[PDB]
Amino acid sequence: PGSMVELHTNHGVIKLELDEAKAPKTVENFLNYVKKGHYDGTIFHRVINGFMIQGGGFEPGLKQKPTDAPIANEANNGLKNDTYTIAMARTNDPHSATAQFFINVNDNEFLNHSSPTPQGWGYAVFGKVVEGQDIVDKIKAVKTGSHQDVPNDDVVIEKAVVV
Repeated sequence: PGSMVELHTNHGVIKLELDEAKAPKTVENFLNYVKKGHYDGTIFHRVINGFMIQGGGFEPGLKQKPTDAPIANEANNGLKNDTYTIAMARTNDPHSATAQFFINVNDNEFLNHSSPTPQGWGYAVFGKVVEGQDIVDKIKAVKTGSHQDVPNDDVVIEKAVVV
């Protein structure tokens, strides 16, 4: 019964179920970007098979879309970075997440919160893919640069919508 978002990519729809009970600020922030139209015309700019696919920040040509103020890290919510979960990207600053997200395509234990420290904070999970797992599986396997991890052919989020 979480909020639902569809990412309409150029490879098909990825449908997300979000967990606002466990990640309230993170889900609010994500839905704000969806409703603002932020993700529309962004790409998955970092694709690493066996690891994760990251997007929602850059337009084709790697032009970064402006974002709003960063949010606090909710990675202490107990949700793990397991296959098909969605989490927030960030810099080494734990409280730096804005728009960019990633979908885990493995059980990425090393991304999980252990403590509220610079090394331990981890990456905040706020939902999971409930339909279009096959689309995620296709995206993770595209050819990428060695340019490093950037898909040779753009993987575009054409529209993100709340459903």
